Amino acid sequence: SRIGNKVVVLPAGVEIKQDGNNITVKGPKGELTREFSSDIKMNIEGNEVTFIRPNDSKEMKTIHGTTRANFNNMVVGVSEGFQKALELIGVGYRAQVQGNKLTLNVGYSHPVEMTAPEGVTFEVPANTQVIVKGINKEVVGELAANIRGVRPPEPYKGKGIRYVGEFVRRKEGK
Amino acid sequence: MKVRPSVKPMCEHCKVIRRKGRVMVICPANPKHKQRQG
Amino acid sequence: WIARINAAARMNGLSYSKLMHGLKLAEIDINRKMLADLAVNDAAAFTALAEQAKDALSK
Amino acid sequence: MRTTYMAKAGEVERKWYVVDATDVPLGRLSAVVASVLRGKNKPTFTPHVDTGDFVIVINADKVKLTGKKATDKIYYRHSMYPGGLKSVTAGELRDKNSRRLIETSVKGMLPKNTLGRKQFTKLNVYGGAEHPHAAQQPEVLDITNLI
Amino acid sequence: KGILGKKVGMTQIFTESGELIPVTVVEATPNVVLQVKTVETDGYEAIQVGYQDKREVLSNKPAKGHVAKANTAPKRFIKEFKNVELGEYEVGKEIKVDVFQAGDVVDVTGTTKGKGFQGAIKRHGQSRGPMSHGSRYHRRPGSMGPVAPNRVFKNKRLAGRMGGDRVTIQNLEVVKVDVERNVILIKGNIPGAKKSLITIKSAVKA
RNA sequence: CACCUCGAUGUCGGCUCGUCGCAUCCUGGGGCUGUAGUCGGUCCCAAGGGUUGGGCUGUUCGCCCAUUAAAGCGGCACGCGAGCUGGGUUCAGAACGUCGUGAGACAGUUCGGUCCCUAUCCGUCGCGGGCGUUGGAAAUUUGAGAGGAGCUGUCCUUAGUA
RNA sequence: UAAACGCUGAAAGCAUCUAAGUGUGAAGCCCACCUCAAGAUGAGAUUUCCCAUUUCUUUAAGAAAGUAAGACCCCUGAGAG
Ligand SMILES: [K+]
Ligand SMILES: [K+]
Ligand SMILES: [K+]
Ligand SMILES: [K+]
Ligand SMILES: [K+]
Ligand SMILES: [K+]
Ligand SMILES: [K+]
Ligand SMILES: [K+]
Ligand SMILES: [K+]
Ligand SMILES: [Mg+2]
Ligand SMILES: [Mg+2]
Ligand SMILES: [Mg+2]
Ligand SMILES: [Mg+2]
Ligand SMILES: [Mg+2]
Ligand SMILES: [Mg+2]
Ligand SMILES: [Mg+2]
Ligand SMILES: [Mg+2]
Ligand SMILES: [Mg+2]
Ligand SMILES: [Mg+2]
Ligand SMILES: [Mg+2]
Ligand SMILES: [Zn+2]
Repeated sequence: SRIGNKVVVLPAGVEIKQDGNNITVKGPKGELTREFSSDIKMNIEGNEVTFIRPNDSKEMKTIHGTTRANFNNMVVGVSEGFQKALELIGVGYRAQVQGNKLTLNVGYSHPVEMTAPEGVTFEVPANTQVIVKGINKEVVGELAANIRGVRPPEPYKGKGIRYVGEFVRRKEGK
Repeated sequence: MKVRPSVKPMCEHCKVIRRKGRVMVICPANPKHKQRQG
Repeated sequence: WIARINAAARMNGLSYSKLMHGLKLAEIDINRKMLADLAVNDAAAFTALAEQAKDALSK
Repeated sequence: MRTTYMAKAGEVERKWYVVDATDVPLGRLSAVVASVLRGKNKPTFTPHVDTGDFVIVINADKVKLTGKKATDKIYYRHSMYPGGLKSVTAGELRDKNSRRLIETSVKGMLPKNTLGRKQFTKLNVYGGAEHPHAAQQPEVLDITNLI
Repeated sequence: KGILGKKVGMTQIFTESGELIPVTVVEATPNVVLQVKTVETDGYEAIQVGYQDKREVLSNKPAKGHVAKANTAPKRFIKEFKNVELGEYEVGKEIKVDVFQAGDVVDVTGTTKGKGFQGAIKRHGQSRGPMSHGSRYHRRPGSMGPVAPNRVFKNKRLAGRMGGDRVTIQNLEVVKVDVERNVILIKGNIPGAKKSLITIKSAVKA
């Protein structure tokens, strides 16, 4: 029952490069790098990676778990990437993507224009469905949150942008 | 957000946590249970 | 005198408190006026006194 | 007998030291530097005359602020106009003007008199590792053991 | 963009559509770039500009030497312009009113007319005291402050010399430019007495 | 309570001038809502600016009229009388009710009634002289630091849309 | 940056705005706009001008005495007072 002790595998052909800090991961989706802590020691197998903490102090446990999760997310992003799926709901709400530019008409007097960073892209399979797809989970989450915040859900009628499947309490406004 | 000196869980879903040195009660069920110590 | 003796003792690898403790152990009764005079003028003699103090402290 | 030595202005030779502030707590750096500037490190110390040495502080931008001082230690100053209180955090001063940070810390420790102000003028602080006072042939002053 | 001129005076002009607007006539005999300052030599970028040719007997050998580089007669007024493109300017270059066009929005700087020693009522627009009902308090500057400080706070405004200050009016409109007469007509009124120095610059706010 | 002041520390209100605190009246940001919307309620952050003209009364206060985005609460000797006023309160006159046998007095009212001072020092607002800034001069300048400014309505359109 | 809201994230397999990491966010803070400002004795910077004289003392950062560049006295005045 410990993320820090739980091992990390390397499916497909993901590669990892070590360095005093700034551990790097490479694979089909792309590359990633994070300045991992110098205290948690990483052991590498042909396909399995493990993290060990020097002791059992509060700080070592905390940093151990965080680093293991961070490395795991780096590998999983490089392998499969990440995606946030947003489902905008409204009478005339719609979305459309031109390249790395996303235009949202969500009831405001003006459209809302959003720009993806180089590591992220917008799919927009439909006019009411958006998908932020990237490699870095943090970047994907931040972009998805910004899109959602452009017009967050409201309780009475459900209008607004929602993460696909997120629960939305609805009040029975009179 | 109820800002008060006494922050306690109001229902079984309320969870007491600490953010930036302040005691906070965050409840996924009822937003009215959102409390901060202050 | 104490400040000057402190400076000289530090240059000799010793704090004023340690120096005076060592001198008392070594039975040296030279007072602070004379010690400050040696520190400013006769650095060699002051070093000899400091060495005796360090020897006494070691013992 | 009244034979105690009293230094004369101009007879004592003031040296030049270089102090690297990298990761040294601000206060401890200031304390050792203040003693040197006053001349407390030399036997010829005479309270009513200046006998300390010049100090060149380098890497001021890397001085260390333990705890939450970086954002919570506040330097105030009043313009003497009503409501003319200005404040700036120690962290902001370190990032933008670290020379002032070191100088203010050292000013607080030197005496508040004519001799103290003159002794302060012998202080030179430079964020970064290089200074223009090579002509004075300053020598390094390790302080790892002094702090 | 900037220029130095002399506040000739005020008149009014009929625009198209028949509207009537007040204009200030500012004459600017071609200014000359006397020096170019750079980060290399001075640490900041700007151009020194001279205006209003001066009689030689009114100039000094050091002043003549300074203007010799630009190869022009001594100038009465000299000022530095910042936020300009140094590449476009060189010592000896001339600046004419044609640098501006009608409809430009500019900031005009001048030195306010001096009123001399003035009381608080005029100088700071403070309220008089009652003129009757037994009042012996008409044009005085009010209370100096509360008791507790045992002093007077700074900025307790009082009588003193009024005017003669550097004042900038922002967003004035260049109504017209006459290159033949080196005249700029600026909508409105600008600080300074007639024949005083005036500095026109492209509005910073714009 | 009686610690400074009785070889005097001037008392209410108003005027002039403000300045500060935030427990915020408006404007700004936000959480919750028994928040559909327009309005709100409550709480959190926020003191940058602004926060009125009259009738009555000596008044503060308060009621009223008419506005405003708002008409905040307080400290500063209930700020500010060597800056002003002096209507009220505490002198001498006179009168009413009342008490007293009385002179008189208030458990109360009413009419009338001297507000002195040439700024020495600090402080504040302006303006010069001297010297310094390390050869002597003429100009132009960077900006350590400081001050100023900081408010807000209504209408139109988006849209009679959500 | 405040309140507030996060993203990722363990301690605590979950959850979690935080511990590390990372973001949005106010008429408020630092700028931005205006003015003063190197007596900022830390007295800054740039351009230009004058030129190394004379006499006596003493090696003196000596003294004085003519000046140079320049400034002022004095005088006519105002856009200044
Ligand atoms: K008394
Ligand atoms: K609210
Ligand atoms: K405020
Ligand atoms: K009235
Ligand atoms: K007040
Ligand atoms: K009076
Ligand atoms: K008084
Ligand atoms: K005094
Ligand atoms: K100067
Ligand atoms: Mg309770
Ligand atoms: Mg009035
Ligand atoms: Mg005082
Ligand atoms: Mg008693
Ligand atoms: Mg007395
Ligand atoms: Mg508050
Ligand atoms: Mg009072
Ligand atoms: Mg008074
Ligand atoms: Mg009777
Ligand atoms: Mg009574
Ligand atoms: Mg009468
Ligand atoms: Zn709950």
